[PDB]
Amino acid sequence: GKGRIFQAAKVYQRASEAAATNIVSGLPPRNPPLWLKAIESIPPAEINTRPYPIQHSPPNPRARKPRNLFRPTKIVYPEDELRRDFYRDHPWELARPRMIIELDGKDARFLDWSKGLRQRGIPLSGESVVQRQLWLMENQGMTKQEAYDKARHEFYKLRQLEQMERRIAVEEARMVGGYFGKDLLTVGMELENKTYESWKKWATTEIARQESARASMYTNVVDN
Amino acid sequence: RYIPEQYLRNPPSDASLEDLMAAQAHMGHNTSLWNPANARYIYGVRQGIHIISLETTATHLRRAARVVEEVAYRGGLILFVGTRPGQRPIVVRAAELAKACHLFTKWRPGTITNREQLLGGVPLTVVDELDRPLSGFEDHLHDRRPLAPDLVVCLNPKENMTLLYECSLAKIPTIGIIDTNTNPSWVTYQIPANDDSLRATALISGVLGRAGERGQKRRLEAAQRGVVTWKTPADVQGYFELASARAADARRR
Amino acid sequence: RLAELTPRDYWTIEQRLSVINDTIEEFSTGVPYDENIEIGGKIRLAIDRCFKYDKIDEIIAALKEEAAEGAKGGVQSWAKNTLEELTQRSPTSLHVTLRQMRLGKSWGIAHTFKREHQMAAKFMKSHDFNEGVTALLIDKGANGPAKWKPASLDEIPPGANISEDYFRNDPEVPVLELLNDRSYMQYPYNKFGLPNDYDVKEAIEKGNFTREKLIDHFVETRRGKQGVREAVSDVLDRMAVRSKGTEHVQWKKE
Amino acid sequence: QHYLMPLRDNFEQEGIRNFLSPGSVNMAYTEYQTFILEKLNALVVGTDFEQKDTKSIVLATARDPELAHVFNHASMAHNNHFFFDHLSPVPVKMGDKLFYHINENFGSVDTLRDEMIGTAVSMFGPGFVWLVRTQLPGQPVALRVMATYLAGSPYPGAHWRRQEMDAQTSIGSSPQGLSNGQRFFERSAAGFKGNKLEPTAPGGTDLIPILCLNTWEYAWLREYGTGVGGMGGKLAYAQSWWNMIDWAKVEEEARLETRI
Amino acid sequence: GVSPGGALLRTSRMFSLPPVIPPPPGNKLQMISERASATEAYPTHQVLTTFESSRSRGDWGLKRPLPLKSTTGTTYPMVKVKEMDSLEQITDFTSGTQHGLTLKKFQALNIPISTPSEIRPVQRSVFEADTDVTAFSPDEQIQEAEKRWKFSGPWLAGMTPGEFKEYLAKTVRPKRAEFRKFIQKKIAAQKTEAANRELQEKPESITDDEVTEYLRRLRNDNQVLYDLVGQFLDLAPLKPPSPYGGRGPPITHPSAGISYLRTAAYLNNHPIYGPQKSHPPVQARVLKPRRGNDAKIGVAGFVADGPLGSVMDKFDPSIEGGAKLWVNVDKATVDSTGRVQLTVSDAKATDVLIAKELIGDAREPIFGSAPK
Amino acid sequence: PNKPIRLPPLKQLRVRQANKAEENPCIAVMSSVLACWASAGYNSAGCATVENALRACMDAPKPAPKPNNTINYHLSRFQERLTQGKSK
RNA sequence: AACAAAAAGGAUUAGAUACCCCAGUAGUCUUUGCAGACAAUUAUGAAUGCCAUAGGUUAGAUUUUUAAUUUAGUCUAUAAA
RNA sequence: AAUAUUUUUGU
Ligand SMILES: [K+]
Ligand SMILES: [K+]
Ligand SMILES: [K+]
Ligand SMILES: [Mg+2]
Ligand SMILES: [Mg+2]
Ligand SMILES: [Mg+2]
Ligand SMILES: [Mg+2]
Ligand SMILES: [Mg+2]
Ligand SMILES: [Mg+2]
Ligand SMILES: [Mg+2]
Ligand SMILES: [Mg+2]
Repeated sequence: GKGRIFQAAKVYQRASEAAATNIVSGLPPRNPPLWLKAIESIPPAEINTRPYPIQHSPPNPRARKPRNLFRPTKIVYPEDELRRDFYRDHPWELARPRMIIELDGKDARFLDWSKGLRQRGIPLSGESVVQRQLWLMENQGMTKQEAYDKARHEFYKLRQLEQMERRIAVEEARMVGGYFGKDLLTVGMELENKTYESWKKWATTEIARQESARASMYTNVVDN
Repeated sequence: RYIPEQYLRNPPSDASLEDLMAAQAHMGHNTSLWNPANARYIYGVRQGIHIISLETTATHLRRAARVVEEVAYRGGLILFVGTRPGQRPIVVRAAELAKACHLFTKWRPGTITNREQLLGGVPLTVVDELDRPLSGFEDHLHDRRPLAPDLVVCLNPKENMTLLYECSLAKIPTIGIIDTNTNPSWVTYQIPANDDSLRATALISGVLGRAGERGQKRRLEAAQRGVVTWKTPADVQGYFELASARAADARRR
Repeated sequence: RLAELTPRDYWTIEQRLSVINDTIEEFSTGVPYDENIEIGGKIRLAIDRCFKYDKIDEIIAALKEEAAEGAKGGVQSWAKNTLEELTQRSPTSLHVTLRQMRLGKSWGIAHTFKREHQMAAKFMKSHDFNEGVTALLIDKGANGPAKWKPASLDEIPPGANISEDYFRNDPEVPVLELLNDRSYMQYPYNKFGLPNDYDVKEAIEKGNFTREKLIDHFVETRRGKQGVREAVSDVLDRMAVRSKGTEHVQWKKE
Repeated sequence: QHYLMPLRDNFEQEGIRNFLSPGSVNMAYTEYQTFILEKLNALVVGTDFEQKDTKSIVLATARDPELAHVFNHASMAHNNHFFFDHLSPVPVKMGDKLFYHINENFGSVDTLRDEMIGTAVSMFGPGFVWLVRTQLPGQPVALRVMATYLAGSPYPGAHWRRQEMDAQTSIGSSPQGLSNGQRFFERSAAGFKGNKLEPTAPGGTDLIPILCLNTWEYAWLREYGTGVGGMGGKLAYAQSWWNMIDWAKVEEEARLETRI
Repeated sequence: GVSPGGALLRTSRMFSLPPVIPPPPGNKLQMISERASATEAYPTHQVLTTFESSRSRGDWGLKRPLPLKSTTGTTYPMVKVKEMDSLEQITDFTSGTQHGLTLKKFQALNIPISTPSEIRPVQRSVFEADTDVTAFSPDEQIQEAEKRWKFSGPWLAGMTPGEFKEYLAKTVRPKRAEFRKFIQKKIAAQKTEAANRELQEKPESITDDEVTEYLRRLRNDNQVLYDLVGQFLDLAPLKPPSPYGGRGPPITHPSAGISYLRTAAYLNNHPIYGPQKSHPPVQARVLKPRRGNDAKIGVAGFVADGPLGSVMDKFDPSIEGGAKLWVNVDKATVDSTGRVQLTVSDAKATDVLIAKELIGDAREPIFGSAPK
Repeated sequence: PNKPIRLPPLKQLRVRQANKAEENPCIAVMSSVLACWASAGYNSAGCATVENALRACMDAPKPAPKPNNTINYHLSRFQERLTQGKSK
């Protein structure tokens, strides 16, 4: 028994009895702690009582002696199957960074998926395609594939314009005397040079080191 | 609609489900590392972790705020304890609002059960209804034994169990943030939430900090009307009786 | 949670209701963010301007003015919908209904049941009840809509006072014997809901709060109950005049 | 999300009496600015610039060759409002200090009047004409005129997109062409390599744009029309603009040192 | 029926994380390294970002705040979370720039992705209503199956002998009953042909005799049979008697969601010189020289074959930073396994010198000084 | 093949010798000298160049001790997390 | 064949039947019987019902066969006890 | 890495 008897839930019951009477028989009990009356009407909650957890999926009806009746179940939605299909068809869509840090939690209040892929507050990513697909598939009664094609093609027409802006925006700026810094292609190559040079130092050092091992195999200390 | 240092400059009076979710107050620990005792606050399982119910976190948080408020309304000494690398600004800010004590380092074992030795030379002071000091208790502040918090608010109960045990051993109420892997029987009022997140702790501390502030306001506002919400503690009460006894001798003699 | 609460035997009923009031407010997930007060502002003002008379003839007359295009109330759509429903109910019940709304403001809780029993006892003999129920529940709307004994309120002449026989207890029907003698004129504990005009009035008449400083006074006393900021603001948008500016606020009735 | 903000003195509902009818100011700011913000919001919908200010985006996305398109909207939404804000409801008398200082840098108010107006028409393109405040570490507060193209930032921190000279009709084989060409290459090479061409004080205090003039097509193409036959047009637009300059605010934003 | 707390989680941002897709397919019967793994062909985890104000605190919207040592200092904040909370009670993460910037490099080349071509270059876009389609109906015959790219059945020539056995026994064998019905629907249509044609100038078809006999007539012509079996299982055509099925269909979208451009038929207008002939060159590394019967070069993070022609002949330790040569990316496509193969073609001389003019590396500037 | 097991609860997760044990270099030169004498001879000339190297080794100053390895400290931080726990 | 109680020799040792060594018969193995004692051990009889988790592992099953559920065993570390 | 001489007693 490595545990200890924690009586944190009975601090009131214990303190209420110790303050009811006085140790010195024949005198009135002294004033109780200042906290005894503050939580007089705020009892603790019931702890350590395993309930039947919420079932997020229909439990196996064929099981006659089911186990894990007090185990929280996995939360699975209809979108999980769509996210896996999309991101697998567009693996490099994961390279596009996406922030999962919420600002105030009120993001699903301005999302009306009957308008289109572009919504307020969230970026155009594989989720917008999934939420748009789920809407058409349910409301418009489209099949998984039909809704997928429609919502998928709207995603491309919006991404194409994004890549065209970067090219034209730069070309347009130089036509009026606008210069920029080092592009990502150049910066990436310079970093490889600094690393390749460090590898060259490691190669020449080990190569020379192996020569000693090859010469140390045979013995020539006599100097014939 | 979100600034990192917003829970300190202006914490909210009450936390909604949107605030708690945005602050990652529902991210439990890995399913493998769980305490089945606190399977009552878990909503499900996702990303390999347990998801704490956003409704259970709000109902327990609103209850603790009512506890921190009343204890401050009755002139109680509160203690906000958060001992983690970045939990110092949070605890100190909460204490300022609630006019309480802070603790952001390792709790020295025995500061409650062995307070006579540890808190020996620390100075005290006697204040009246309106928190203004009283003169004449010089001889009482030399024999009086050190104080103990009337309510502890731990932001990481899993780390410091020596503090929570001294509270249960000394009959002191406690409030803690019970993560999925924390034993819920260590405190009196649990707050199921993610204690590993620095953004969820600042929100809880702000709510509890504002609760104390709102409690101290009522207490002091009632004192101006000649309505004291508390009576002299037993320790100071005994000193009064001895004072009259010594004063009686002067009257006769 | 209500089961975990174990009050002391020496606690007054006021303490018991306060402990349960604070326990219910802990499970509040917040009112909707988009839904606005339905009966508030314009529609709420129209209700007070068209239902203050003691005769249904005047009430409908007032509504006709609101429904008339060009009125300043702005409830043309609502007033029109209200009339379409008032001309589809038994004209006898309307007279009797409005009659007791003015009398019920002085009856006691126990006196109400005794009067309602003698009142509901005479409705069983009436022709409208036995007709409306059969024509709407048993027949399920079949055979057309209900056919009240008086075709419409227009048939009832102004001098008619049909709302006078349903308030005369007969000796045949024994007086209702209640299980106890407890009674009261006003509810003893009915101030746990949102603050209505009565509460806002009491605060204004006992303080020097401003437009914005008065709303905060309620968010504190009510421990930030959900919907207090939206309810108090509405009351201060119908019966609150900015007479002295942002310094203070007064009521419109004066 | 970035949202539109009301104008200075209710120009949206009423508009300047003798400069821009309410219908023109409606299409110039309430409709166009809304269009730019709708595009800007979609670009920074999920980036760090979701809560940053237009100026903060202008300086942050000035040199980035991959965020040039984000700079245009951010720089356009800023310069557009910077122009309408300075407009006054009624004519304002030029301040003594400002009037006296202008004569020291341009000789007379009429000289600066025809310079900015002339520079606008001589550009034959959309952009902005600025009245900059040049103050070096030791030199006095000297003013000058700078003409930016479609979306150019007069701030020193955004020198990467100043866009002063057109590279189509300013770089050729003539003596002036070669000189301009060398500068175009000297800047690009230096900017790319990171070298600083002209030293600048920290905090971007060298240049402080005081006044602006939006010469884009949408601003005046409706009020003053094309301008065939000299009646109206871009020229009249610039001239009429000279009568609604809030010289009081222009003087305040100048912050001229006490030298009188 | 879902509680309000459960409704916010469904729409939360952390719940939107996509599951970890399987890694890029490799050779099943081969050897690999276990104690060390390099960058993958395409990303498998989602790359995350955070506000610069939240990065100074380590807050990335995860279980716990990340350390500031390996998370701050870099320009582009990117990270991949393999496990939000491992058995060590720590968020197992790693820098995501390996794939986050590789996408930005490729998108900086401004080249689309076109369907593979067998060896008259015809660069057809990938996103088109005729080819880029996944939904279909039982009316489309084989002539339309060549356009599709997402099939439900596997590629037979690719599956291993064991993977093929599992398919025949557990996916094909328990379908005879349903397939016999598929034939009946066809036979029902054939009988309607003669009736319709004769009327201008359907029968239920539920009869085991016709179905069983209809299959005996196709034994002599096994070709027409395969077309019927593939339509029931949605198999990728293999024999020409066509849709570039020599190597098999793609395991993903033909573009892999890396570049959504459709055409490269444009001319970047240079400020001074004007419209150029070809696209600007890109400097490429030299890896694994010939002296392997082929040389590898690193073009924007990707590895591709060198141009069909020094730097490619022999290794030169003296060259600082390694051998680097300018080159033009001609064509880019995604093979069956998902790799991004580039058809790197040698670049011209004038283009390189022109690209350096805006950089300051050109020895002699082409403008002004150039006399001829 | 199975994967590495989860170690049982230990008293302390550490390595006996954190920093490698340095071997005296001159001991290796002596072995080469003893090799010449075995094959060539003692009062010979082939061991001249090898005997000189042995004298130069003992004359040279020994290296300085390397900074201790901090492996055992980090092992103690992740013990309870990596293993089943701490036992005592 | 090999190993090896016994018997026998050589050493060690204050003495050495011994431990070590040179050799070595029963016996070990095959077939047919007798014999029934074992730390024949999990120092824990067999069996039924029931009690919260985690990390490995064995033979299967199912599946959105990637990786998670699941039946019957076995083994470590724990909770309540 | 596969190393191994002996060494009793204490009212
Ligand atoms: K032997
Ligand atoms: K036997
Ligand atoms: K097991
Ligand atoms: Mg924790
Ligand atoms: Mg012997
Ligand atoms: Mg045997
Ligand atoms: Mg045995
Ligand atoms: Mg037995
Ligand atoms: Mg076994
Ligand atoms: Mg065990
Ligand atoms: Mg002895």
